[PDB]
Amino acid sequence: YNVFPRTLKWSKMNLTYRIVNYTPDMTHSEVEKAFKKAFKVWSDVTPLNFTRLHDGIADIMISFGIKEHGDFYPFDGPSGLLAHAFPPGPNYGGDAHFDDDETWTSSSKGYNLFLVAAHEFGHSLGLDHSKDPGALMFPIYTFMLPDDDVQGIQSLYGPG
Amino acid sequence: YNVFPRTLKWSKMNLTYRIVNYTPDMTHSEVEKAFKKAFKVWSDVTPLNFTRLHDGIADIMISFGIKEHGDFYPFDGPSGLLAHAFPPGPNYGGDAHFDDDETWTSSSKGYNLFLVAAHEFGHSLGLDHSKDPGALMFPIYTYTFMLPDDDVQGIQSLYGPGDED
Ligand SMILES: CNC(=O)[C@@H](NC(=O)c1ccc(-c2ccc(NC(=O)c3cc4ccccc4o3)cc2)o1)C1CCCCC1
Ligand SMILES: [Ca+2]
Ligand SMILES: [Ca+2]
Ligand SMILES: [Ca+2]
Ligand SMILES: [Ca+2]
Ligand SMILES: [Ca+2]
Ligand SMILES: [Ca+2]
Ligand SMILES: [Zn+2]
Ligand SMILES: [Zn+2]
Ligand SMILES: [Zn+2]
Ligand SMILES: [Zn+2]
Repeated sequence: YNVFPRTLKWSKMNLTYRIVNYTPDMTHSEVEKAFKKAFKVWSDVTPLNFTRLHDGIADIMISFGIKEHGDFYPFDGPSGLLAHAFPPGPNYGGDAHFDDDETWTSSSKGYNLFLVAAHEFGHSLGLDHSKDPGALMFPIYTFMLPDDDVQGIQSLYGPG
Repeated sequence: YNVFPRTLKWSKMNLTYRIVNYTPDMTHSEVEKAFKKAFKVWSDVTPLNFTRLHDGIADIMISFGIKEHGDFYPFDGPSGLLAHAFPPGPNYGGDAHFDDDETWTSSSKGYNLFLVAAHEFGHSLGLDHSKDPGALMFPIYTYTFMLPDDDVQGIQSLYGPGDED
């Protein structure tokens, strides 16, 4: 028999990401900085490293989109699903999509992009949802990575 | 804190299924009996329970369709691909699609909906294809039922035996 193995985690410690498109809600600069920040969250506590490609195929393809945007996990206008990301793996694995019918903001007026991104980037790293309300990976939107997550990611990749 | 499951599988033992529409070939009753039986193949050897919803959103949506029907895998007219289903996961995860350009039957002539369904639902639960030419999860259709042991050992690695009697 065969089942569908899951890529529990990335093989390599060096990962590439590409920001394909941009929300109208923040400067390009602010966006790039929000993601660099969201990757630092997990690079700080693991051997993991993130470098950004400007073209071509990357391990973590980041995009913004609305409704149906090419994977049949369609978004839903404003409110509700803020974003989503695929677990570690080839092809689609690791990719992060952000519902561009939400208002992304580099602060509090809307959903802070960096916060949501850092959350999503755990899903890209193999992290599942947490039930600890203090955990970044808690499903509900609300910087120091909480021990709950530090333990979760380290359990996979180890410390730095 | 939580980490992703080693393999694709359902997080809960209680799963829901909905027959979204029906094929013209067989009656509503034949279609529901074939699917109920198809599900029982798998619940009989695991702790899984399958409940049917008449409307709404189930873990496993079942529908019949032709050519392009709402995903990346269009059907192709008669013969060729008979059907397919997606592995466990959100949205269309676990959903099974049957090509309505085929002839579906509860007998031998045509394609036996029960047998194809049994195989497809295997997919819905996280089984891929076997290499054993006598495994239910063998990719190629053959008419004949006792669930082969490669399939049993396959599903139990995923969800355990349930009650072993
Ligand atoms: C005509 N077109 C096809 O067949 C294409 N098939 C499909 O799309 C497809 C979907 C599901 C099946 C299928 C295959 C085997 C069985 N189980 C059994 O037939 C079975 C019955 C049985 C009874 C006792 C023990 C073991 C058993 O196994 C049940 C269903 O086939 C396929 C062809 C091959 C390449 C890809 C495209
Ligand atoms: Ca939304
Ligand atoms: Ca990718
Ligand atoms: Ca907007
Ligand atoms: Ca066909
Ligand atoms: Ca589904
Ligand atoms: Ca038909
Ligand atoms: Zn998407
Ligand atoms: Zn999440
Ligand atoms: Zn389909
Ligand atoms: Zn198959």
